[PDB]
Formats: sequence, structure tokens, C-alpha cells
Amino acid sequence: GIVEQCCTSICSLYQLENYCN
Amino acid sequence: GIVEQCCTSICSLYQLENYCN
Amino acid sequence: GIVEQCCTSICSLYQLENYCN
Amino acid sequence: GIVEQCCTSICSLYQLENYCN
Amino acid sequence: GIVEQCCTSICSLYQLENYCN
Amino acid sequence: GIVEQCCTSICSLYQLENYCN
Amino acid sequence: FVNQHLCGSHLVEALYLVCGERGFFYTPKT
Amino acid sequence: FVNQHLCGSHLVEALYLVCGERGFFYTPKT
Amino acid sequence: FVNQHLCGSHLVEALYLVCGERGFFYTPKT
Amino acid sequence: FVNQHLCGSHLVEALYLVCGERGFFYTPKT
Amino acid sequence: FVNQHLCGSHLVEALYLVCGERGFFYTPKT
Amino acid sequence: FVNQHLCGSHLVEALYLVCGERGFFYTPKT
Ligand SMILES: [Cl-]
Ligand SMILES: [Cl-]
Ligand SMILES: [Zn+2]
Ligand SMILES: [Zn+2]
Repeated sequence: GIVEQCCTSICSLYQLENYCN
Repeated sequence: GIVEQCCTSICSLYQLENYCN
Repeated sequence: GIVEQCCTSICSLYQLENYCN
Repeated sequence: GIVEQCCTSICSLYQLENYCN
Repeated sequence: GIVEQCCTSICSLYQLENYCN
Repeated sequence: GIVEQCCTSICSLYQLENYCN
Repeated sequence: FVNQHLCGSHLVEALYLVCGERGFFYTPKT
Repeated sequence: FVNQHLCGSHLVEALYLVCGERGFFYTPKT
Repeated sequence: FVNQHLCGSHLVEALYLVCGERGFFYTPKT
Repeated sequence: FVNQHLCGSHLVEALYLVCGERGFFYTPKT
Repeated sequence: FVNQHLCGSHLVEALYLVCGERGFFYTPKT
Repeated sequence: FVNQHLCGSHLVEALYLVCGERGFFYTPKT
């Protein structure tokens, strides 16, 4: 999930938009 | 300038990106 | 809603806790 | 103290109230 | 007090330093 | 640079002023 | 606990503290 | 833009930035 | 609520949240 | 991405997220 | 250093930076 | 004042505090 994608690994601002409503 | 624009009105991430080195 | 209530008036931690998953 | 209870270890919001005035 | 001064007017780092333990 | 001086190592508020404009 | 006055990103910080590993949903009007 | 490590409260501040009025969900268990 | 690791500036932001108008002391030496 | 309303230190947080390792310059009026 | 305009949690962040390991006390009116 | 480790967004929040209207540059590559 978000933690693995963005904290443990590394994510872009676009990947972060995957968790917007 | 950007500092004032983002606070008195609104600004976009794309406008902010202009201030990166 | 909560987002507006906490900012235009006040809100409690107990009200916030309602938005946890 | 607070660091040991809350940072080094793990604390609840109620334990944090122990450091309120 | 300092809490109100820094918010309703302005305050300096030197004034803040007075609240350190 | 700033990272080495302030994050990797340790810096004072005065050293931080070295990066002001 | 005391009542809160929270705007913008400060609401999201408070939700983060309150919810911990449960996470939360942030849903503004409009 | 860039890719960085975003963790904890920093992660939800970034979701706030990116999502804004759309709102978002923070669900660390997955 | 939950229990998490709260360190540094995050710790004093949580004390602010929790204590508010009561005020609080942050005393890391103990 | 959505448009932003950012004041004070919140602008600096947004610039930090946007720029990553490139860094940025913060230059207010006056 | 420059003069500051600090409200809410931003005051607590500034006190944290200024005081370091000495810590500080946060004591609002009323 | 004191010396502490200031990293990431915390580093640029401290530069904001310290520099204010002067503005500042954050340039991690150097
Ligand atoms: Cl951190
Ligand atoms: Cl604010
Ligand atoms: Zn704020
Ligand atoms: Zn942090």
C-alpha cells in the first residue's frame, strides 16, 4: 500500500494521486 | 511574486516547480 | 462537515476519531 | 521522561496529557 | 504573553529563547 | 553543503543564516 | 483533551495523530 | 517533479498537497 | 485512540494538540 | 494536482515536496 | 535573525528549534 | 541557542524561521 510505495520505497507526486478520492 | 500569490490568491504545483534549482 | 467545522468553529479529538478507518 | 516514554518507546494521547500544565 | 504577542503582533527568536528551560 | 553541515552533522541557528539571501 | 481549531494541513496532522495505524479519510466539502 | 521517501505525518501532508479538495484516504494496513 | 513513536518536533506538535490552552512543558533532559 | 492556498511556512513545505533533491529558492517580496 | 509572526502550532515549532535539548514551556493566556 | 540535527522538511522549516523575508536557498546537491 501507500507506505510501501512511498515511505519504504520512493514515490512521485503522481503516484501519490493514486490515493486521492 | 510566488510567495505572495500563493497566499493572497492561489497557485499551482506547476507554478511552484519554477522555483526549483 | 468536519473539515469545515474544525476550521470555522472548533472540534474535538473525539469527533476527529470518527474519521479513522 | 517524555522522550523515553513517547519517542524511544511508544505512548498514547492520554500519556501525553501527563505533560500538560 | 508570548503566545499572544507572536500571533497578534511579532516576536523575536531572542524573546522566544526566554521560554527555554 | 547544508545537508552535511546541518543534517548529517549538527549546526546552530547562526550557521543556518549562512544560507539566507 | 481540549477542543481544537484546525485549518488546512493542521487538520490532517491532527487526524494522523488521532488515528495512528488505523489511518483515516480526509473529505472536505465540495 | 521528483521521487522521495515520504513517511508518517510527512506522507499525509503530501497527500493533502496533492489531493486537496478531492480528499484522500490514508490506509497504512493497506 | 492509538499509541505511536512521537519524536522531536512531532512530539511537541502532539503535546500542543493534546494540551492546547492548558499549556505544557517539553523537558527532554527529564 | 489541485490549486493551492499556501501561506507562511506552508509554502516552504510545498516547495520542498515539489523540488526534492533539486532544492529550491524562497524569495518573498521586500 | 528576523522577527517572526507565529500562531498556533507554528509557535511551538519555533520554540522547539530555539530551545533544542533544553526544551521549553508553552503557556498561553487563559 | 542550541545545535541539533535538522533534516528534510525540518531543515527548510528552520531556514524559513531563521531567514524570513531575506529569503534563502535550499541546495542539497551543494
Ligand atoms: Cl522524521
Ligand atoms: Cl496557519
Ligand atoms: Zn499553519
Ligand atoms: Zn518529521
